[PDB]
Amino acid sequence: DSWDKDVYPEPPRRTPAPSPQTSLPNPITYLTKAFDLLVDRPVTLVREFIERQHAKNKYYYYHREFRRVPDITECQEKDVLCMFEAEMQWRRDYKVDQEIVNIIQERLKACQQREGESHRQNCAKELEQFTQVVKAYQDRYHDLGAHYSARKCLAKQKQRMLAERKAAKEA
Amino acid sequence: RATFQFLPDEARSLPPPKLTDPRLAFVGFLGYCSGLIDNAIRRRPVLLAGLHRQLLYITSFVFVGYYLLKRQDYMYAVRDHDMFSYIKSHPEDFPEKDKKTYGEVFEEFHPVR
Ligand SMILES: CCCCCCCCCCCCCCCCCC(=O)OC[C@H](COP(=O)(O)OCCN)OC(=O)CCCCCCCCCCCCCCCCC
Ligand SMILES: CCCCCCCCCCCCCCCCCC(=O)OC[C@H](COP(=O)(O)OCCN)OC(=O)CCCCCCCCCCCCCCCCC
Ligand SMILES: N=C(N)NC(=N)NCCc1ccc(I)c(Cl)c1
Repeated sequence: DSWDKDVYPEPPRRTPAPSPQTSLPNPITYLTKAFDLLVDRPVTLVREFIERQHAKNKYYYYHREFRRVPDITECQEKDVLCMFEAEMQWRRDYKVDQEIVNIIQERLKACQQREGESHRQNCAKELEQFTQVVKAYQDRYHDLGAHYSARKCLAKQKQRMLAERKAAKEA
Repeated sequence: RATFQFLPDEARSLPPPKLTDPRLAFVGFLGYCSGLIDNAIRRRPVLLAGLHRQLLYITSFVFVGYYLLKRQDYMYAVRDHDMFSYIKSHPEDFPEKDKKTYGEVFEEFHPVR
């Protein structure tokens, strides 16, 4: 349609059919018909005119593809030329991961509004997915500081890997 | 290398400073400023007075500056020639290291909590 329903899923809509139990006319029914006549139709035609001009001038833009380069683990110590590329790549991935957490947060918030008073039970998958991704993001990037770098990230991972190894040794 | 010589012969194997050298342009500018100050202290029209005098200020500065820049370049070439030849003469004092990657070198992590 406009976005991808996989990335931003919406459960199928279920609308109850009107069941008027009163003889009185419904004010919402006629205001809706007025809104379509007075607002929707003129606004729709104005848009179709604009969509005609765009179809006469069709041009394209692209999503940049970033080749993968060796990460900071493969860089010799103080080799700026290799460090620079690994460092820039790590920075790009840091921004992308930030937007991944935003997507999962957006799903979580959309579910909370959609489900209403039942959100507590009907948004368990969204909450679980959000909890896991925030754990992964925290492990990668939390506590690096303002002057974060791929090096500080790697040093934080190695420290974490060491702790996991020692506990495993206790087992 | 030659005793009490401003520009030894070996300095001729180096390329001379270009006449459009940015450093030389600055020196010429200093000569222009000196010419202006000369008019001002003597209470003459600063920009207009004595264009022959102002020309000679620019020319003398550029002339001297060209040779100073040439000796400057020569002395830095000599410094590197000496430094690299010494490294070659004493390999055991400048040994090539084995370069570890960051995946092997252990660096301690300091959290910013
Ligand atoms: C591409 C050029 C860029 C310019 C860079 C300037 C850098 C500073 C250069 C210092 C040398 C300036 C020339 C020496 C001063 C002589 C000027 C003077 O004494 O009075 C101004 C004079 C006009 O007054 P008058 O005495 O009546 O002479 C009539 C001529 N029209 O003559 C004039 O009409 C004006 C002459 C210039 C006035 C200079 C004013 C003083 C500037 C010093 C401030 C520090 C400079 C900025 C610091 C950063 C350097 C980039
Ligand atoms: C380190 C990097 C930066 C480089 C720095 C370079 C600095 C060194 C360069 C030399 C600096 C001094 C240059 C002064 C230039 C102004 C000379 C001038 O215009 O003189 C005008 C006139 C006298 O000129 P005149 O003697 O007739 O020329 C023949 C010289 N044999 O009559 C006059 O009205 C002159 C009066 C104003 C001058 C002040 C008094 C000094 C007298 C100098 C006499 C002329 C010297 C000729 C300079 C030639 C230098 C190559
Ligand atoms: N520190 C001292 N007493 N002497 C001294 N300047 N040693 C430094 C050696 C040196 C530096 C620049 C150049 I150009 C050159 Cl040819 C030689």
